[PDB]
Parts: sequence; C-alpha cells; structure tokens
Amino acid sequence: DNVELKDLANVLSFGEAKLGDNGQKFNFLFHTASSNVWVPSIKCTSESCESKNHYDSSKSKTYEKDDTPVKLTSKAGTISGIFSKDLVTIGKLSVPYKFIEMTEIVGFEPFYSESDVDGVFGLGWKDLSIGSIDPYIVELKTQNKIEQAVYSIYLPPENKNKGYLTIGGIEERFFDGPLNYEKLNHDLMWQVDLDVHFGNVSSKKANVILDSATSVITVPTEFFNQFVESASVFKVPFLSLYVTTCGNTKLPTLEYRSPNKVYTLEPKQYLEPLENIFSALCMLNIVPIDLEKNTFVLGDPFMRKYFTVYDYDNHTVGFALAK
Amino acid sequence: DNVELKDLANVLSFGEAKLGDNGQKFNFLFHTASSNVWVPSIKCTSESCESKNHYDSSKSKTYEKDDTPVKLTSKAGTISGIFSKDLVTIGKLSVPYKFIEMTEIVGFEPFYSESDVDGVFGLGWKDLSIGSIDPYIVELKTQNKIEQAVYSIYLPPENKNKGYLTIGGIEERFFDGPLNYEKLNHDLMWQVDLDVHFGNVSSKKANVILDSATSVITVPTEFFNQFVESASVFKVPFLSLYVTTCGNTKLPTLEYRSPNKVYTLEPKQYLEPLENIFSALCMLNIVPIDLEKNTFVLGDPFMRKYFTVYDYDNHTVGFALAK
Amino acid sequence: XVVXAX
Amino acid sequence: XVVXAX
Repeated sequence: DNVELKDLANVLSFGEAKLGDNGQKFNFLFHTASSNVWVPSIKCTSESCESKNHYDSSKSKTYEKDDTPVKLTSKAGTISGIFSKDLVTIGKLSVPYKFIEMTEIVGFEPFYSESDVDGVFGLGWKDLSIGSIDPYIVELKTQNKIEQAVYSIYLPPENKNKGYLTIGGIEERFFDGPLNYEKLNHDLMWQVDLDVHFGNVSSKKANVILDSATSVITVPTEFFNQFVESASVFKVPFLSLYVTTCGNTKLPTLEYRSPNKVYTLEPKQYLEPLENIFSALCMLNIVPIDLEKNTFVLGDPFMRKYFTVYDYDNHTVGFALAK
Repeated sequence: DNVELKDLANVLSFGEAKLGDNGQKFNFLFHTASSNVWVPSIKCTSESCESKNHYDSSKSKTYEKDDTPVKLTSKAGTISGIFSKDLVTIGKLSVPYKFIEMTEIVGFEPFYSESDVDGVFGLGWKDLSIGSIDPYIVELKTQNKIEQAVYSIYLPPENKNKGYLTIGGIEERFFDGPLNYEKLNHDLMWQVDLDVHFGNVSSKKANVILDSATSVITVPTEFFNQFVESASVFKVPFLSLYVTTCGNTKLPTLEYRSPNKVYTLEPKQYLEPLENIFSALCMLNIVPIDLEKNTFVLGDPFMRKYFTVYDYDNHTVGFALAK
Repeated sequence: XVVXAX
Repeated sequence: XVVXAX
C-alpha cells in the first residue's frame, strides 16, 4: 500500500511512520542507501532534539528491550543511541522491528534542525546493516503482512502534487511505457553498473547509486571539470554551488546508458531557476564528488523524472517515466 | 608586530602560528569570539584530521603535560581533545601557553575539511575561557614580551592584497581619520551595545558582536523580514542563501550608531556579485539569526571596511576606515 | 546540497 | 555561511 511524501528542501522524501502500539509519529526520510532506521529518543539529550518528534519506549508496551549502545558515525557527523525493538508501522503495516533509539547526534547540523525531518528510515541492505539484521522491507515476506519485497518511489514530474512510496506491488498508475529492471552490481546498496555520458566525456562501466537522501545528481570530479571547463558556469566562491543561464543551449543531456534502455536527463531537468518566476538564472543539480571509484549518484532530480522501483525479491531496480 | 592573513572562502582570516621549540605550523583562524586556541593532534583520530597540520607534543621538548580531557561541544558540532602546554609563536612572540590538543571533531564539517584552516586561535575572554585561563593576548604583558594588550585586524578594502593582524600598538598606516573606541557591554566577548538601523526598521540599544569567524553581517530575524518583505529579494528554496540585483537602489545603508560615531555600511558593501565579472546578480551578506537577545553580529564584510582594533587594556574597540 | 555513501 | 556565539 501507499505512503504520502512531501517536499522538504528540494528533497521530496519525507513521510510518516509510526512506532509502538500507540501513535508515535516521526517524519521519515526514506533512505535508499542507508540500512538501519533510527529515531530521536525522549531520552535524547542533544541540542536539536528539542523540537523533533520523540520515541517513548515506555508508553508503548511492545518495547522489546535490547538497550545495547550503537555508534553510528556517519560521513557528515555522528549519531549514537541504543538499539530498541518494537512494532514499526507504515499505513497498514506494523511488525516486530529492531531499530535505533537515538540519544545523541552531532555533525548533521546545520541541516537537520532547520528541516522537519525527524528520522532516517533505512531501506538498504544487510551488509550495510550493523546488527546484521534483515531490513524492514525484507521482514514482511519473512513475516507475512505483505506478499513481495518491493518498493517504489513516486515523485510527481511537476514538483507540485503529492509523492508516494508504495510497498506491495508495482502500482501501474505511476509509470509510463515499459518498466525496466536493471541488474545490481553490489549487494551493498541499490547501485548498478552503467555507462554515463554528458559532453564528449564518458565513463564506460561506471558504478551508480540511487539515493533518495541526496538532492543532486553526482558525478566524479574530473568528469565534471572536463565539459564544465569550457561549459561556462560559475560559483559561490570556495562554497559548493554552481551556476548558469536557465536559457542555456551548450548544455548536454545526462545520458545514463545500459544494454536495455537509456535514461536521459535533459538540461531542463537538472537546472533550477533562482530569481523565482521569470528568472534568467539557474543552478545545476550536479555537484562533483569522488565517493569512491567511478561512482555517480542519482538523487531527487532523477527520481523527479524516472519513477523508481526497488526489488529485493529480484535484486532488480525499477525504471520508467512518471504520470 | 604584524601577521599575514589570506583569504579562505570569503573569510579572510587565516594566518600562521607556531607551536613548540621547532617549527610547528598551523593555519589559524583568529577568532575574536572564541576563547581558547586549539590544534589538530598527531594523535587526532578523526576522519578529516588526515590532511590538516599536526601537533607532535613529543618532538617539541617544551611540552608541559596537562593531558586532561576537554569537551568542546560547540554550536555546530563537537571538538574534544586533551589540554597541552607549550610555547606558542606568532612572528617574534613565543610564550608559555595552555592550549587544546585536539584528537576528535565531528560536526564542523562540511566546512572544515574543504578549507585550508587547521586551527582555531581563540582571541576572546576569560569567562568564555573553560580552564579559567587568561588569553594569549593577556599573557604577554603579564609575561613581558610586548607592552600593551591589544590587537588590530586589517582587511584590505579592495579584497585583493594581504590582510594583517597586529599585536603591540595601533599601527597608524592602516586606518584613516580618527580612530574610535567604544565601550564593551560584556566581559564575555568583544560586543558592544549599539543602535542599528536599516529601513524604517531600527532596534534601539541592541547588543552587537565583532566576529572574525563569521563571513556575513547578522541581524535578528524579525529585523530582517520587516524591510526585506517588500525589499524584493529571493532564495535557494529552504536553504539559507539570499539574493537580489547588484544594480539595486531600494537598498538601505547599514547604519550602526553610537554616541560617538556611526558606522555605516553601504549597499555596495554587503552584496557580492554572482555571474563573476559583469553580473546582474548579488547575494547579501546578511543572514537573519536570533543568537540571543537583540543580537547583531559583524563579520568579515564589516571588517572589510572598518579597520578594527581590540583593547584588553582598555575594554575598548577600535573603529576606523581602511587604507 | 544534502548529500547522504563514502 | 560560516557562522561561528549561541
């Protein structure tokens, strides 16, 4: 069944999910590239915890104690808390789930506190999973409350209506044309090995990752610079922001190619105007980044055209356009 | 005597300072609003510590051990290490100094690692000082290596030449006109109680702070919105960036008034163009922020016009124009 | 931006 | 942004 996503800060992936046998609501970021889901505790003692939605283990009687300490030292900054078990509810779905009771975060500001998001809902894989636990999604076919282990993320192509995340079947009302599966090259994240072109620049068999947590398309650095050098573009000086005309011709289509079907992004799709309505000026959603080897990343703007679906049961990924 | 400052990311305050009885160099941020100075340790075990300049307590034989743990939980994120004592050298000045051997930071990214800065040189006050230690600057008249406890920060008005920080006397080659002292309203930081006007909006007797760590002029929020509402300006949507014409008339002069002399900032001074040379488009250096009660903040752009001097011996602050 | 893999 | 008092 469906869940409603709203826009946060040009990352339209927040949704509601519930903990425990009463209504414990948390604004969730449904991450595709993170494994374990985590929540701000009532006993969270950190500065920003002030205004965010709290988990009270005690008022929900399903609390299966684990109470073992977890050290989630992420890429930005650090989240640490204590494992807890309880019912986790999306819509009609609720189940026995081992998650993180968070007491303390540090380096995730300035972005966390400003946003409405409360919690990170990991939708990833077991290897990424510390605690070596199967993911929510997998522990539902395991413990029958739905049939097949699959999720789909729908972001509307005019960035105005409601977005959805489904779990159950491919909901056909979403996509357009055939839907395309692709073959994962890791059991780590939802990544796949693709050829990807912009200018004359091309990086054959480069590993790519779908990421709903990230609000820009990412490209290795030297990929970037090679067209971009002459691709007259500008900056907020030594601070990662990049800019050109909204009326720009020179600009290539993000070509993301595979032995089945190519996924293209048009200039009109990875640019956002700045002077609000009737603006001359646009910011690419492309930031140069070497995460790793030949690693590109596809975040919101991508999902904002291509409807994506994610299949544990097939180690496959959904790709089609949107309604 | 003088120290050379260079530009980092439109915060032209980094400088060199040395630890120990050999040449232990650290890119320093000379903070006016932080108290204790701190350095990345060789034994710093954190992710970004990789490339930053290291303090090796052991190769410098002046190391007076303290080795007591410090928990510097800042506003952004967390710095923790171990107190250490040694000689601290700026130019011709070196002395017995109790500083922080840093082993671990978290929340100060994404900004730290990209920049060249290594260390935060606290230039503040004792109350702010945990360890209840007098500041470098104060422990030089205390332990004679210079005469009077005073520093001056010179940023050149065409943002092109070298900037300086002096310690000793007011170096007259810098300022222009009379130099104006003002009266601190706290013994906490270099803040002073001023009246400050932009539009019709005014906030009588509002506390303000000089901050060399901060790259924008700050203004309480509702100050901001009141002119700004009709002061047609734009945004990077739900992310703190703000924008209008470089060719803009509607725009007021930042008026910072006191019973002696007013300090004004012209539109031309708190705007920076975006399309590099020949740009229509500019970003204010003003971000709305309630740090506290009626608290404004003056960061780089301010210092970029008014030459500032800071007097422990008088509890006074320097104010004049620049050469 | 908000970049969240290393 | 670089804002460094609370």
